[PDB]
Amino acid sequence: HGKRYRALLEKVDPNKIYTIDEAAHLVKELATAKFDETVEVHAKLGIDPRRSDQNVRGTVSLPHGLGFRNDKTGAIHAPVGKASFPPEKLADNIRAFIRALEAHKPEGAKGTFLRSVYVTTTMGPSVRINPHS
RNA sequence: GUGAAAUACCACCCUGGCGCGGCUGGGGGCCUAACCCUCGGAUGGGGGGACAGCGCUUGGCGGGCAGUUUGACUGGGGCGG
Ligand SMILES: [Mg+2]
Ligand SMILES: [Mg+2]
Ligand SMILES: [Mg+2]
Ligand SMILES: [Mg+2]
Ligand SMILES: [Mg+2]
Ligand SMILES: [Mg+2]
Ligand SMILES: [Mg+2]
Ligand SMILES: [Mg+2]
Ligand SMILES: [Mg+2]
Ligand SMILES: [Mg+2]
Ligand SMILES: [Mg+2]
Ligand SMILES: [Mg+2]
Ligand SMILES: [Mg+2]
Ligand SMILES: [Mg+2]
Ligand SMILES: [Mg+2]
Repeated sequence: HGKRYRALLEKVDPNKIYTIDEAAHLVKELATAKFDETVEVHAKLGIDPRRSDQNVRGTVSLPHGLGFRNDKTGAIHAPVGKASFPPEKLADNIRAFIRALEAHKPEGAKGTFLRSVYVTTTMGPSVRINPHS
């Protein structure tokens, strides 16, 4: 990685677990990218893909616009928009989509459903952050 | 573009791997100081040595011992039924 990214992860704690208002404004500083950032915030899952009775999908439209499914390995995939909308239009949206997403949990899903969440970019670094609060 | 998956900087993951560290389980070697043996002598020497022995605990072999069980009918009883 470049010094774009060498100055990047010197300013973030994957070490310290963080909350989601804490981590909402840290998204637009850590992209040293040219261009074009669509933000991706990712979560590992508490479910088993090896049974498709527990499989998940659909298409919903987020509140302010562009600007979900499980793989066979069982993690989360979806873009929430363009970098676009500023830090507190993110925190506004940051509790929005997942509380819409959680609704789809199958019954035979064993254990804590959101295993972790790292706010990141299509271009950028990893902070340990909580979907919780 | 004839394979359906796209060959970007990123994450979140799969799979084996190595690395570091955290909680760690298992082996091996040496040591002596507990513990054990010993020494005309000993607050010491020599030998064994964290084994062995002993406590609590686990599962097992276990007539060497112990307590008992080992039915009724029945032309006696058993055998047979
Ligand atoms: Mg030795
Ligand atoms: Mg000795
Ligand atoms: Mg010695
Ligand atoms: Mg001695
Ligand atoms: Mg000695
Ligand atoms: Mg012992
Ligand atoms: Mg007897
Ligand atoms: Mg017996
Ligand atoms: Mg009696
Ligand atoms: Mg009789
Ligand atoms: Mg008779
Ligand atoms: Mg008779
Ligand atoms: Mg008779
Ligand atoms: Mg008889
Ligand atoms: Mg008989």
